[PDB]
Amino acid sequence: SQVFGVARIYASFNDTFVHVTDLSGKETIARVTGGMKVKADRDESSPYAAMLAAQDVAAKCKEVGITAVHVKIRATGGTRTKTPGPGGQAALRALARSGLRIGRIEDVTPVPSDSTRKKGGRRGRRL
Amino acid sequence: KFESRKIMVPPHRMTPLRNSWTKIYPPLVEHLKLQVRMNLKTKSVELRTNPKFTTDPGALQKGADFIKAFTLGFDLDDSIALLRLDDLYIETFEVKDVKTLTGDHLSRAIGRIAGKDGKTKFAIENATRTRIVLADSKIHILGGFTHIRMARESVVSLILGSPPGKVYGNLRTVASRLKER
Amino acid sequence: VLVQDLLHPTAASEARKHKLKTLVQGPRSYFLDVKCPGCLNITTVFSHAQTAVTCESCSTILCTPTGGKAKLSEGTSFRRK
Amino acid sequence: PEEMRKRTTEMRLMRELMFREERKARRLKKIKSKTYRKIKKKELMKNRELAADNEDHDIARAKERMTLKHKTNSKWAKDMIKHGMTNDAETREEMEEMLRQGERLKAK
Amino acid sequence: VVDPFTRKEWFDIKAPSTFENRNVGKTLVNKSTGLKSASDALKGRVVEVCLADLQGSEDHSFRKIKLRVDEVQGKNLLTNFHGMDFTTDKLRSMVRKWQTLIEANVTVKTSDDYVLRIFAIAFTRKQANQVKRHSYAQSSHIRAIRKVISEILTKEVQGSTLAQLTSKLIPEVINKEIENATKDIFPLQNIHVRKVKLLKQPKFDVGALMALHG
RNA sequence: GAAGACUAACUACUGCGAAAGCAUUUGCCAAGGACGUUUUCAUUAAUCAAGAACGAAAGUUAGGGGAUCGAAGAUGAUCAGAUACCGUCGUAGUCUUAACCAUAAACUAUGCCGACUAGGGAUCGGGUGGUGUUUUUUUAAUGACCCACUCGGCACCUUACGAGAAAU
RNA sequence: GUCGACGUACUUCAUAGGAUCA
Ligand SMILES: [Mg+2]
Ligand SMILES: [Mg+2]
Ligand SMILES: [Mg+2]
Ligand SMILES: [Mg+2]
Ligand SMILES: [Mg+2]
Ligand SMILES: [Mg+2]
Ligand SMILES: [Mg+2]
Ligand SMILES: [Mg+2]
Repeated sequence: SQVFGVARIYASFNDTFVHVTDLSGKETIARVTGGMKVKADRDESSPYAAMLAAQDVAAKCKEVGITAVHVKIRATGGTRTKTPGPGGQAALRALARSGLRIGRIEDVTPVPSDSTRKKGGRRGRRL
Repeated sequence: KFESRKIMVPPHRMTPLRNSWTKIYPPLVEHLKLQVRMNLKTKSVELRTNPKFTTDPGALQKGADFIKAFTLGFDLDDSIALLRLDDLYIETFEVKDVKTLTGDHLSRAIGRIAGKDGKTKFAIENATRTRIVLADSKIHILGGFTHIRMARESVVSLILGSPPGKVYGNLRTVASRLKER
Repeated sequence: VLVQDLLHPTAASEARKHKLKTLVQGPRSYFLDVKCPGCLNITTVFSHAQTAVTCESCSTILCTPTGGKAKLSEGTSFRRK
Repeated sequence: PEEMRKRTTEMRLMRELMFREERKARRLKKIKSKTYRKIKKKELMKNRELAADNEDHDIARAKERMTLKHKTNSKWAKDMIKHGMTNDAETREEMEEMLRQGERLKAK
Repeated sequence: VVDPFTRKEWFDIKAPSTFENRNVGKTLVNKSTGLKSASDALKGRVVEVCLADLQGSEDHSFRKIKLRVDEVQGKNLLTNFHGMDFTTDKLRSMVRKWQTLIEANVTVKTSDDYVLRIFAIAFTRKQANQVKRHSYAQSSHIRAIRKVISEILTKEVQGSTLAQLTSKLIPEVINKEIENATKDIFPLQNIHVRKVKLLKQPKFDVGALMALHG
């Protein structure tokens, strides 16, 4: 009946990658970033850029055979933030509003059983 | 086109869910054409779009965003604002994700973010048109993308050490250059 | 009641205080007398034992040590001395 | 019965009320920082006055004249004055506060 | 200059015997050229299926399964069992304040000699007239529970091959055995096994694999 | 797959240690406080110039290791404002064995031992009591809770009869 | 050498508070 693929949404400060692969993970069918869809560098990570990214991927994969996706959304993780920002959820919203069928949303950020140092020093990084 | 979500409920927000349920299932059912069901035998809300009634494909994720924003700690009306508009996102971060603090230092950091009688928190919300809930250490911000980057930059300038008077002053400057645009 | 006699405290009061803090201090254990079923003869056993007291003739066990009062083995009869 | 389960949920909610209040009071007990305690005392005296007989005043004046406790022959004040330490205006704030409190008592 | 989805050919992943919905889904390879035949490019993939979508259930909405492709025949490719896991959101929602967390693992070799390492989690609970609010254990209980859990996992793995262990993991029998054998020590809600992962697959033995989908 | 650090959530400034400090499992080694005691010795004690053991982080000597972060250094930008003064590579270090060094807001800005002085609710450890609840084996018995008590800890509330100029 | 670290000697900066009246 249906054909399923996975949509991996990396949602960093400074981009959002919408990847769509198979179940297996290896073969990829559609990568777009957010950076391909706005040529201003202000706002590679802006929600609007993410929306355009996701619409392009949904179109391209609908032109293959693939009608439903499970989504795996992740922030940077590691020793940085661990929760998807706005770029990932804008991509998710604009992916559900696309005629794809979505099942089984989850969230796989890498989370350490405590790990190495964090960039920045004794006084914290960003302000 | 029959489709679902299911989102879990942590226990400190399970009393206010079964305490404000009466205002939640209506603007999920008629206005959205969406079929709620709350499981208790796994403590979780479940939603399903039924193929007959529904029109907007974004209804299912609209409702899931609404309930989840109620889950993270935001009051009912604010989550309703997440249900209505199309420009509302949440950004969550920590206190150990800016500067590694622990011991008493961390409880004093939350004291500077929250201010006495909530004042400092409210100032950041009122001059940025966002809504902040400040959990154990994790801090959650609701608004539109540019506004939450303004409020994130003030909160992070408060974690790292800057006093609160400086952030009122810089906040009202931000309010000036926000309200004109 | 700020005159209840320190020289005559009611036995409930002296019964709940620590053993070193009653008016004239004294022990709170007792010696209890024990018969194992198999023999007839009896032996005296401290209530708070620290040695597993083998019966004398039918030499098995009568009590096991605990952190406090001894745990009497269930196949036993006893009478407080 | 089942009314026991009602009793247990009542004692549960009392215990967690007790624990939240005790956690708050611990964290506040550690903050000694004389501006923070000074602010809390100021707005307390304001709320005390808003929200919430001569004989008590005459006993208080009598004890104050018997004792003369609020003049600069006291150990703290004579220490501060005699070692030029009250020219800094904060400890002069404190010393004047002592003196006016004593002057409130001696008024008739 | 390519448009790569002109040449890739779909295949379909079939679950093993010990599951209800044996069909799983499709996957892409490349066309089977001479000089890089396709079949030698399928034979190591692992696939993640959430076993609700593999057993029709819905209280199995956590517990992803990893299935590994090992054989291929005529646009069917037959799989195996690679490991099992929880979804990270259930696991984040069990772990709460004012209670203690007991965890245990073990390394164990099965009947068919698959060496595998298997995890286990458990949490204490407030017995239903407890008033005091936390109920931690006393850490000389926790070593008793850890030893009990480890003895039961060791015993109950290696009296089974792999298929039997798999179908002792689906109806969650190990949970009930842990629960019964560990309630004179301490109350202990929420027992699970939360992970199992292979470390040494022995040697191929086509007979077992084609005995599953036989 | 390799490597070297680190032990998140649970996690409570509650627990332990003379302090510095200590958070994955399992075993081995030796040690420790409190409790219980109708055991034992019988003043063996308290505080201590000299003298001695230990003493975070940084730092030196000689080997090992060198993943991450990174004093110095080198470079990119120096775009009104920097409000939003940083990017990139990184030697020493960070880790460890054997010797050095002997300092911290080493904090309770508070010497140690002994006595007395008030009311309460909680929590950690030990003990005593209970025809209380569950864990039933089939009724026990432990274990887990509940209630009362008691010794010994870390803290909290309310009042002083008291103390202070006041915070307390 | 209008040199540094000390050791002596000295100088200087921080004083008004309440009440009534205008
Ligand atoms: Mg000396
Ligand atoms: Mg050192
Ligand atoms: Mg070093
Ligand atoms: Mg070296
Ligand atoms: Mg670097
Ligand atoms: Mg030394
Ligand atoms: Mg310290
Ligand atoms: Mg010193």
